[PDB]
Amino acid sequence: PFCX
Amino acid sequence: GEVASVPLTNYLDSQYFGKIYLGTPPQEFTVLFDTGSSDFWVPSIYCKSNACKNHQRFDPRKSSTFQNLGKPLSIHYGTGSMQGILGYDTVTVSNIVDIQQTVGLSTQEPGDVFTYAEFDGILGMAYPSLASEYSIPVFDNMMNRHLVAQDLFSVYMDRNGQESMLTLGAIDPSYYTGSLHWVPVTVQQYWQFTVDSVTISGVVVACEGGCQAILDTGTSKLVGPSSDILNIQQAIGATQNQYGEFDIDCDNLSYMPTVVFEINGKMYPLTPSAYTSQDQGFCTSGFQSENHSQKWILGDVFIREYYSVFDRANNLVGLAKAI
Repeated sequence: PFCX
Repeated sequence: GEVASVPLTNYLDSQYFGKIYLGTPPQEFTVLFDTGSSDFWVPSIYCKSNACKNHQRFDPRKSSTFQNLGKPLSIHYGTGSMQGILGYDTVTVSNIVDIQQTVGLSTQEPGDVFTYAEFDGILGMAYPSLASEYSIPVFDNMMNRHLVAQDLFSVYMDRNGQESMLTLGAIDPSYYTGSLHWVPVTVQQYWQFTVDSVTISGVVVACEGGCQAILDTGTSKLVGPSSDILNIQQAIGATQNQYGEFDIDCDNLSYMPTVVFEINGKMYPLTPSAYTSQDQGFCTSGFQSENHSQKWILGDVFIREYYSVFDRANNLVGLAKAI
């Protein structure tokens, strides 16, 4: 997972 | 005054990006629409990071409406980093042409976060207060220029044969079931709002007293503070992995609980199917803890379940059962  | 439909593309439920065009002639970019940031950047020809040569790079020279701002851009997400130069140009988001829009031109995107990313740049959708100096968030330029029917944008999300959708100026009721429940945004920076509590069979596992959460399309999971997410991973059935992580037994969904987010007196359950991502045999938790703690981030895991509407006009977040 990516966390903008 | 107009409305715009941005088809969102879904990569492995972790990235949602739509197409956008920058300058004249229009140059095409995919951009993740991120409600957890306020800067719009795209790779540009000044960037020689691997992430830049393997993605589409804007060429301001090829664009006549491009206007150099000169002011640097540098953004740190929780996952990723970009440095850029600020400029102006025409962004076409669908059928809404957003004239004289501040857009970051990436200069360096160190690390591999964007490198193996499906999309080129990010289009922040948070409040102006989160936007870099000199930079005006895209939806903000839209509202000031009154190019949106209403100062609202809505997000729907997920998979196969498939059609996620970002709508600007409007809400598409065909993307949700039931009624939209409006949660007031407490702190205008993030799409932050209060979550009354997190329950597992009426029992609060986390978020006791209330906690602050932000609706963030650019966050893939459901992030919460360490301790709380721990108590959730154990309350569900998860285990910690053997090369770091938390795993869920895929055959065990039926026996696992529903994690209900209470938001404004209304219940937002996340079934074991929603909070569990399967990789054909291997299921992991869609719950991610934050190295530190404090704010809960409701990512595409929650968003996939709940059609979210971000109302700038009234500083509301409308939540409804995704179709």
